[PDB]
Amino acid sequence: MQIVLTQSPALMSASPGEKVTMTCSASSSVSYMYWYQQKPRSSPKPWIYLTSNLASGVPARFCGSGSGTSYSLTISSMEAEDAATYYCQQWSSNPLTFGAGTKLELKRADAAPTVSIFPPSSEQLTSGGASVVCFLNNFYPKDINVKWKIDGSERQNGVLNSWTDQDSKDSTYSMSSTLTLTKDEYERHNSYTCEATHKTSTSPIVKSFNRNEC
Amino acid sequence: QVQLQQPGAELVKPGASVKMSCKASGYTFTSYNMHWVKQTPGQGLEWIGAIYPGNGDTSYNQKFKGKATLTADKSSSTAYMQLSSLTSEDSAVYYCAREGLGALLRDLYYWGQGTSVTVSSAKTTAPSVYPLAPVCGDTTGSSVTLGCLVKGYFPEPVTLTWNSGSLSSGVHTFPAVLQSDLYTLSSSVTVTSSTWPSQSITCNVAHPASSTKVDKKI
Amino acid sequence: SMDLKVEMMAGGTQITPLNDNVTIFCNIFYSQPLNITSMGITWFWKSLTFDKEVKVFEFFGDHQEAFRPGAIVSPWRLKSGDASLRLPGIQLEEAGEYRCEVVVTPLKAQGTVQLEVVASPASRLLLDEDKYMCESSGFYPEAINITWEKQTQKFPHPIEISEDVITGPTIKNMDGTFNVTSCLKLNSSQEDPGTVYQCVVRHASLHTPLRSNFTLT
Ligand SMILES: *[C@@H]1O[C@H](CO)[C@@H](O[C@@H]2O[C@H](CO)[C@@H](O)[C@H](O)[C@H]2NC(C)=O)[C@H](O)[C@H]1NC(C)=O
Ligand SMILES: *[C@@H]1O[C@H](CO[C@@H]2O[C@@H](C)[C@@H](O)[C@@H](O)[C@@H]2O)[C@@H](O)[C@H](O)[C@H]1NC(C)=O
Repeated sequence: MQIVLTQSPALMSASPGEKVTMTCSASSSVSYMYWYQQKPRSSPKPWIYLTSNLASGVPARFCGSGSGTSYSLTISSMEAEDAATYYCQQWSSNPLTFGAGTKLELKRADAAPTVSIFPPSSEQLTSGGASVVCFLNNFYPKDINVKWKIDGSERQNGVLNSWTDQDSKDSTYSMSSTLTLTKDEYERHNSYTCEATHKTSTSPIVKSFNRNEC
Repeated sequence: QVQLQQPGAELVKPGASVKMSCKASGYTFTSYNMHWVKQTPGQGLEWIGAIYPGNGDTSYNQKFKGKATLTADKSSSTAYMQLSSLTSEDSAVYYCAREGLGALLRDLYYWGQGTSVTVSSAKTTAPSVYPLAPVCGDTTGSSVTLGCLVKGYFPEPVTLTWNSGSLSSGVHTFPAVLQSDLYTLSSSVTVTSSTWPSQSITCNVAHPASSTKVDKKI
Repeated sequence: SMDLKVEMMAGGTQITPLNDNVTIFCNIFYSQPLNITSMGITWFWKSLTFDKEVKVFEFFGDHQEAFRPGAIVSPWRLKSGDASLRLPGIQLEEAGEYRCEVVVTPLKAQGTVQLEVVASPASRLLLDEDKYMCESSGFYPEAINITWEKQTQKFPHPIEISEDVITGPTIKNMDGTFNVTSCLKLNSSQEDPGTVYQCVVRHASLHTPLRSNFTLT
């Protein structure tokens, strides 16, 4: 009888001042639910215990409630410092379990990414390898789709991506998409394209270049 | 006052074992349950188990039986967790946590800073540092985005700055990703096209583990 | 209805020292011979502040389960009808109302008791016309009455000294425990020869005052 905790939604956006509500659904009844808050690069902090009691130091804007299999954590008025991941946890039966957590981020106006593509450097090429890099900066929301095309044909093998955390100053996100090949395959084709499809437009942002053209 | 000290990190070989320590202080070590929690980006927070230093009673998560073993040394108020024959799946941060009593029974109130465990064969490797610049060095409009690609290094971390720290605005340094058992990282920076490529930008990369320290003019 | 009964500490309250191994009493009384395997015992703890109850221990006839680390009810004693709950090294936050629920299907019975956790004062007398400082430390609860008294050969009956004595504020420590220090200024010129003085500490954890002897010299 392992009790599974399902936190929804997985990701939430709240503008400063808005009311926030995140839930935790348990597979079977639970006596009490506990909540923890965790920000990047630091350990989680007890936030709520016994379903509704706030841990010392927690702002009164937070409120926890629930019964049986349904619980929630609320924030009457969102604040920047509240952006973090919240996890629920129970231990009415073994094993003690945690929900997958709800990542709460700051909400802001949509922003299209500024995209730029870069070709392999001569140094790397000299060693037999080729990495094409694509930067997608200051966009919002974080959800985005990047597609690599070699001579017009999509390419999925050999792509590595990485994102930054929501920006502290302007709440945007940046992403880096790298396509790595061997110098020999790289030289077998001519055009390299980075296509970014994002909520801000039905049409994708397209950046690309042709080999040897300079 | 209640404090739980954990070493920052551990680099371990696959197949090997490791003992995580957790120095407890500020309270009666033998009167509270000490728990261990696993955290890897992929599976959030996972409970490993708990031990009551005082009579040694333990409670384990079925998924870790045979993998983890919690022990305690009362004389030194230290909790220990051993992971046997590691694999990359064991790479993660392992937290130490004290369970309260009374209104806080079954609540993990105090947490250690966690010990980041990396399971790997890779040997120290210096990074290759490549410049990122538009295909023909053309600029369009008021600015231009240039970059720095730090590829193939072990172990973490490296430090990247621009113009020796002088240039900090318009910069984005991305989280390292594991590429073929070695780490790869990049940083993008936007500057005025008014002076580039006329005047170059410098990418400073430092990798302590290999004592390498490179400066790349773009 | 009355074929199964439960009895807790007379008075309804048990007091125990911090870090001691307390035993919360619960006695069963059945009209038939007890067969532990067909019996169920459950202990609950309820906070006197948050008014929320939690299961602390459960006995399922042929096996137990502790939710509060170290908690136990010995089987070889349960046969004598002793369902008392043993809690190793109790802590300050464990004070509250405990409930013992007994089930001997189809009969059910229960009882509750108040547990108070206290810490005895550690009183230290030190010498700075003569400033004396009495520090009693590590005590719980907060309330604590420190006084001074003297017995002269003339009037050997202890009389309370309420002059030139300043009792400082009670400061809270990290481990939840408390502290307080009292100072008495004695002037040899005004005191009789061979007077016996003493710092007197009264506290809930003590059945009689904690005294500290001393004479000027
Ligand atoms: C309350 O009194 C205790 C008793 O002295 C203090 O704890 C002692 O502090 C001294 C010096 O700070 C140490 O040398 C002792 O080892 C401590 N243990 C003892 C003697 O109990 C405590 O510091 C006082 N509370 C506060 C507010 O500090
Ligand atoms: C409290 O009990 C201690 C011994 O009890 C035994 O060992 C402890 C660690 C627990 O496992 C308990 O279940 C065992 O029965 C004594 O050493 C100690 O003096 C006792 N008195 C105290 C500390 O108040």
